[PDB]
Amino acid sequence: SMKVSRDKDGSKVTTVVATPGQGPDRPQEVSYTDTKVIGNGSFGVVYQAKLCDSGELVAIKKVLQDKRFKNRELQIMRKLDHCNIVRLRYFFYSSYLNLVLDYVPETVYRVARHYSRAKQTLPVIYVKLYMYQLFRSLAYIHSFGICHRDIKPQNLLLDPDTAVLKLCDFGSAKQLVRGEPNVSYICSRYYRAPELIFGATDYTSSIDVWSAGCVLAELLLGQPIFPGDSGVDQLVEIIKVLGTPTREQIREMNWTKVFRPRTPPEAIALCSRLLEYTPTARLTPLEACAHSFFDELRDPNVKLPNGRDTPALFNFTTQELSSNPPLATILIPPHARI
Repeated sequence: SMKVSRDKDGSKVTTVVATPGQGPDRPQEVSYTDTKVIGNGSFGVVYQAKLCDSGELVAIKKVLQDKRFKNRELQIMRKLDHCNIVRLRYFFYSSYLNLVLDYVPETVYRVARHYSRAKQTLPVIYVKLYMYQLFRSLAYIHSFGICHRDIKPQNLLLDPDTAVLKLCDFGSAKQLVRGEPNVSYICSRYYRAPELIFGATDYTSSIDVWSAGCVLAELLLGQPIFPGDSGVDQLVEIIKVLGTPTREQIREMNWTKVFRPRTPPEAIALCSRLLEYTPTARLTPLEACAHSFFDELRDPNVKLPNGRDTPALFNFTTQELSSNPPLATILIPPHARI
């Protein structure tokens, strides 16, 4: 269980025995301090803390664990190991369930909002950096047949200096199996795919791609691209830009004057190949990554305005490239093969 002592210069210490996020079940003594109720999601409470030894800042999502069954989020995160997904350091139980995750102060939402308020705009380099990493994180979890289902600016954590992004909050994630139906009320408003809006229950993990296209379009526009208090409204906006859907386009369900001027035409192109009525016509995460819009990232001389180097972007895995191995001829740039 957990033991809470107070030593080392007036400071409350919580000690508990938890289980490694990944790896073989081999319990350990984890001691943290400075626990502050930073977040209050819905399913439970989100705590922020400091590990006594490394001093690293972790996050603890305490949700009401039940014995009636396994915890899908825990299960899903228990099998994810990717440089673009929040890391599950440990997990343990309290009288209910606790998820000790990496802590990341900034989010795409907060950054995009900052610039949007200052009537300014984020340098495309970041747009490319962030979107790329998200597409990679999607190719990874998709490779396991897992759909996030709640891709939104707020679930995109990012380190301000390194510029590395990490997808978080898998509380809505589910492995999708053809044949099996799924609730169609799991996505965020401004990022729900038309199918979700049409109440389809046979949607594919490509709804994550639609959302991503929405994040991208939002980053370029300074505001959401398909807002609306209701579905009807949302569809209006979707139609205003994509055009009225054809009968086929619908069955499958269930630009140049949109973005500000002087805005790269590669970015506008990608958006269009991501936001398609036909779910099966949208690019796949790997195809999104190999889009020309991300060519700068492939350049060998590219760096952050910062002067620092870009985070790893080419250390792909067989797991990652499985959807289409041959895409590596574009994905992994020459200099990376030296």
